[PDB]
Amino acid sequence: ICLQKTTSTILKPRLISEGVCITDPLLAVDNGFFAYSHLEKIGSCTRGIAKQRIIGVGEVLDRGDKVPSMFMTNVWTPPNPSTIHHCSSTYHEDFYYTLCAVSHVGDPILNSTSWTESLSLIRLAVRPKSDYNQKYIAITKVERGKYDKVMPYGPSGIKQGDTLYFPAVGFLPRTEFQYNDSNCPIIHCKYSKAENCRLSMGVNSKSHYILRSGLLKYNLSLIILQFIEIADNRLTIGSPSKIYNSLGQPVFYQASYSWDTMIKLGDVDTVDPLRVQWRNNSVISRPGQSQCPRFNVCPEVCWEGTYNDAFLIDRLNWVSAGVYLNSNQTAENPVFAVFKDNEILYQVPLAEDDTNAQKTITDCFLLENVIWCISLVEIYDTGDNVIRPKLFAVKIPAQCSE
Amino acid sequence: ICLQKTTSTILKPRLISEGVCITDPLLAVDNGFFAYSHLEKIGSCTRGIAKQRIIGVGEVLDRGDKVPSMFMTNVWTPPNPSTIHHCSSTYHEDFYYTLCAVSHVGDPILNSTSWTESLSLIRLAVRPDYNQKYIAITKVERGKYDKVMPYGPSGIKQGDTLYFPAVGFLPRTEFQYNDSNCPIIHCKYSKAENCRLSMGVNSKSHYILRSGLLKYNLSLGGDIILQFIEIADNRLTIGSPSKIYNSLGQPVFYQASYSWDTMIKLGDVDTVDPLRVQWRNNSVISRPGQSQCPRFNVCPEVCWEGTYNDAFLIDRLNWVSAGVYLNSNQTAENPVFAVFKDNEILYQVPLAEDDTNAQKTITDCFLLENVIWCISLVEIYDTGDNVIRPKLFAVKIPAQCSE
Ligand SMILES: *[C@@H]1O[C@H](CO)[C@@H](O[C@@H]2O[C@H](CO)[C@@H](O)[C@H](O)[C@H]2NC(C)=O)[C@H](O)[C@H]1NC(C)=O
Ligand SMILES: *[C@@H]1O[C@H](CO)[C@@H](O)[C@H](O)[C@H]1NC(C)=O
Ligand SMILES: *[C@@H]1O[C@H](CO)[C@@H](O)[C@H](O)[C@H]1NC(C)=O
Ligand SMILES: *[C@@H]1O[C@H](CO)[C@@H](O)[C@H](O)[C@H]1NC(C)=O
Ligand SMILES: *[C@@H]1O[C@H](CO)[C@@H](O)[C@H](O)[C@H]1NC(C)=O
Repeated sequence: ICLQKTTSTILKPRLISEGVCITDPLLAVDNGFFAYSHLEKIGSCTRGIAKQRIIGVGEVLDRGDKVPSMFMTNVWTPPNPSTIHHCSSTYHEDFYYTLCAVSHVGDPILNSTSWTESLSLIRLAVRPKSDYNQKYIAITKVERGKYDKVMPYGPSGIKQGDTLYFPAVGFLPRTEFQYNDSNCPIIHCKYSKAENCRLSMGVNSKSHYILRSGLLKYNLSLIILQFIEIADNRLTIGSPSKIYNSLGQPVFYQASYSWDTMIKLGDVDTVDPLRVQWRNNSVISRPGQSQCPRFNVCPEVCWEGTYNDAFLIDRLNWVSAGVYLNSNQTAENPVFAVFKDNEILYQVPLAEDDTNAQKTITDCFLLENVIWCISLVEIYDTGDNVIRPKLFAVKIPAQCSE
Repeated sequence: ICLQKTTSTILKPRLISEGVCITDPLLAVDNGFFAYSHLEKIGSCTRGIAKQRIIGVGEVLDRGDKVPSMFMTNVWTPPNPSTIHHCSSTYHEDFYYTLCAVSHVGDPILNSTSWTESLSLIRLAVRPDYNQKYIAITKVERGKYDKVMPYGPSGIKQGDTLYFPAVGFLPRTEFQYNDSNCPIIHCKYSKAENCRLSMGVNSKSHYILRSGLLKYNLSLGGDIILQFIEIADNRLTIGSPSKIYNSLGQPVFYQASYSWDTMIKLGDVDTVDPLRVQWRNNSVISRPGQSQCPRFNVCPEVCWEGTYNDAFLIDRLNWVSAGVYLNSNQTAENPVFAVFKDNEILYQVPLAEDDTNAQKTITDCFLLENVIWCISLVEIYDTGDNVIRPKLFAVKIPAQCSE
């Protein structure tokens, strides 16, 4: 692995795959296998009617070209696509377990007061055999502490033994939320007031719940899910997030849907309860809107941002890789970057300038002992009004050659 | 490759993956890629209405287990599955092209008087209009023949010229046959004219069937054309589902034995225009049959009956070939993978239990990591259930004749 800053486009991404939009996408990659999901909506990606959800699993293989390829092996379609939301998948023992939420009022985040917190599970098999292939589970027993209702809320989690750990969130009513507004860091911020951080824990300032991210534990040995909650350090609103394991040490990514826009990732120290030692990263941020744009550090009352995760290639030098959007206040300019917290080593755009691309999921691995990365980017066609997930594969160079 | 007869099951097959039946299956395998097709019928496989027809291509790959696997990459469903019939596929330059017949009166073979000849082509890209192109073929040159049609699972390429297995429907009023050539030398009960009446479906069928090729040339890309090629008189047998394929750089032909000549019909093609095959005088491998033409029959009788059970030439110098055959004189059952010679079965392995019923078998072989592997589509039945499902067995051909 190259560890040297250069402006050379040594990276070469290779794309590897009527009136509708393909949205709410999922990507997990583990030990040769992968899981993906999306929602086919007819019309507006934010408000369109649902056409069909799919969840699939498959294998990650190379051909003679020693380039990874997606090969779907197992696919499930729910008989109603209007009801499945916020799927998260973790891989254990030749099976991929996709934990979804069920709703009759739409997205549990936006009509959150009204949602009876129904969960479920879909286990699909990475290699099908002619219920091994496909099992559904209506989860009924959930342990969530003070939280009024919990929910998975991220693309992928991890296994530890027979215990899965999905990225999840808890909706704690803000009457019971414990926060000293003295801790809200407005020391250098002329504009910031004290209570923003607390009002920044929900969708509205007058949202009824706050959101706190964490994990959902599922111990296969024993079936019951246990909500775990994220540590106070660097506390921001419950957001789509992802736990994954690199080099045998687990790492957490939280998307930055509120004022703290610099990227939130770092090694998890403990998993019960969830403590992450966040990186002091000063180069990778997120595109916001008018109120909380890229690189903002001052506590304001906003909910806005896009999930653009990254993945840790080298621990000792902490080199990491992800697709980020190089736009302040807009979803334009997708870019694949390999970076260090105070420095960006090298990059390559993945589109043209006005290209709009809202979300990016990124998992990396060894293909024949070469470090490759698969990135899902929610790119739009130039005419637009359609979001189509596009999968780029990118080899991480070992030399810093020409 | 082993070349020593043994009763040892050194062969080890590995299966490699609402109210319906999966019938009329297709398999082609070429240079790492594969084509498959089937018809999903609701109910009786013979008389059932059809739900879906899938024409797919994909890649044949191994994982860490060094075993081949199917990986679908491109799939097409026609908007009406009641109208598509007898597809055959050939692979050229990153495109797999499948040639189908179109009918509004059902299977052209069984209602040939009422069938207008309509032909269509589907090209699928094996690594995705590049992905999927349809063509309604309008220009066909068929010589004396009243109507032609593809009739087999796969054919071969030569340059930009594809060669699909096909059949021609020549009305028997224009068929020229000296019944003196009908070989009844040793055959007590066998009359002279059977061979002639044996060239159709009925004795009183209005057409006969003659197998051959359809030639499509890419080089002359303008417009659409298709030229029927008939087959050499030697070992003439009714036009039947057949397959041309290339092994070791020489093309080989397999014709199914749907009439009295029940011993297997295969061998190297000498020429391609017009179609001459030097058939093997093969004495160990025959085809299950109904009462009139039981397996191992060699006497000319008036029958039309048999199952397509092809073989593949693993080794030309010793003519070692591999195929699945049905071990049943008068029933379709007892599917058994065999590797065999002209006058000797070398070694075998059953692929199911004794009553297991398996109507059809397609067999293509290749090198996976420089080892001789074979894929066999076997159209088997799920135990008690009537419905048929195609099952794909992968079988490694041993080089040593070990334990
Ligand atoms: C397929 O079509 C081409 C037509 O271009 C045939 O070969 C060419 O024929 C044209 C004249 O029709 C010549 O200009 C070229 O020199 C020919 N190229 C050759 C012979 O290589 C081609 O032979 C046809 N294939 C078959 C099997 O008939
Ligand atoms: C899962 O349950 C078994 C059953 O007693 C237990 O031994 C194991 O520790 C559990 N896994 C955990 C708690 O992570
Ligand atoms: C985005 O915001 C930061 C901080 O306010 C600023 O440095 C940067 O220049 C802004 N974007 C552009 C395009 O100038
Ligand atoms: C043959 O075609 C005729 C006339 O179109 C039709 O009535 C009959 O059902 C067909 N026979 C079949 C499909 O066996
Ligand atoms: C099938 O027929 C041949 C010769 O007509 C005979 O040798 C063979 O034994 C028959 N099969 C059975 C099961 O008897």
